[PDB]
Amino acid sequence: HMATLKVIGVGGGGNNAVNRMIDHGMNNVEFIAINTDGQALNLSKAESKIQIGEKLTRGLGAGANPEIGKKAAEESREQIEDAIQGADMVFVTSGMGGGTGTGAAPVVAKIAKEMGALTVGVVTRPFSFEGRKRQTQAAAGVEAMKAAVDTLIVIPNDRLLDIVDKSTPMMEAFKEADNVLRQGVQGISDLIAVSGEVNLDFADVKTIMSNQGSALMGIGVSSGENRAVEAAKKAISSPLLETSIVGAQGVLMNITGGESLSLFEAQEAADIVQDAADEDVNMIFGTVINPELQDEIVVTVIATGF
Ligand SMILES: C[C@@H](Oc1ccc(F)c(C(N)=O)c1F)c1nc(-c2ccc(C(F)(F)F)cc2)c(Br)o1
Ligand SMILES: Nc1nc2c(ncn2[C@@H]2O[C@H](COP(=O)(O)OP(=O)(O)O)[C@@H](O)[C@H]2O)c(=O)[nH]1
Ligand SMILES: [Ca+2]
Repeated sequence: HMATLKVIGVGGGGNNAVNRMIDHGMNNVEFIAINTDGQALNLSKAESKIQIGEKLTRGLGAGANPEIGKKAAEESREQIEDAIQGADMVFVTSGMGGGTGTGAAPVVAKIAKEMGALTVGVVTRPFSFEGRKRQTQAAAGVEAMKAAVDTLIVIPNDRLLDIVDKSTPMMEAFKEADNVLRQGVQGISDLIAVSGEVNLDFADVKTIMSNQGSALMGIGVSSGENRAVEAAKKAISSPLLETSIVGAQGVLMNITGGESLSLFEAQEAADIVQDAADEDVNMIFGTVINPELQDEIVVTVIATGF
């Protein structure tokens, strides 16, 4: 078994995220670009492009109307089905609060779910500076997404205002939000490709992520003294995500280190994650020894079930 991964951008923000992943290059991942706006879609370098709702919008965007996004996706349901064929895991990325993403992303997610793919949404909420209407439309989108996916990761754009200085370019801030999806997809790619000393596979991912709701995901990297505790604390901190680890009922956790990775430090790291989660957490723990590493360790966590 080698899980087929597809990453689907829906609407402007979603396609912005996909374009940055295409720019980096991600081997053994299929990228799909979905939009109402034909002009925007023509500029995408995704190898699979679906212009949705041409009869409805005449090739324009949805004008921030989620009903138009929804009806566009429904018009083009068969083309979406065709593009998703063969997927074992689908990431649907979209900015909530507009028209295309808000309306179409839940339709796309439900199609993926009903084809049997493990369906993960990674979505943003609008900045408060965009106003109450955008925020209310986005909230309805988030709820529709939660109903349609297996697991949802939500990034409030306001959290970007906590990690910038007064001069940080807008595009640099956007790259930070993008990195959540990109590093997530990279983690799954590594999990499916590499054989761990304590091995985790795609069935473990499904146990933790299938038919859940909101999730915390994070990665922590440290070296030197107290590296295990530091990396584990960083992994569970995830300042861009609205979901916290507190009370998590399911956890998939991996530790990657060099030959020096000690049993004592593995316990330290796992205890940090455990102490935060629910008393009866279903925790699946993995370990990889990468001999090319020296003093670095990397802790990766996804936490579900709240
Ligand atoms: C770092 C990677 O895990 C591994 C990589 C490489 C491996 F060899 C092994 C292993 N122990 O077999 C392993 F668990 C990983 N990826 C993830 C992960 C990544 C992304 C998500 C998602 F889908 F975005 F939410 C969920 C989980 C986790 Br927890 O751990
Ligand atoms: N973080 C981030 N948020 C974005 C980006 N583009 C758009 N957004 C957010 O996504 C929301 C919807 O915009 P957009 O996706 O362009 O609308 P749609 O094409 O109608 O789905 C906006 O209100 C913003 O909050 C982006 O590149 N990065
Ligand atoms: Ca593995």
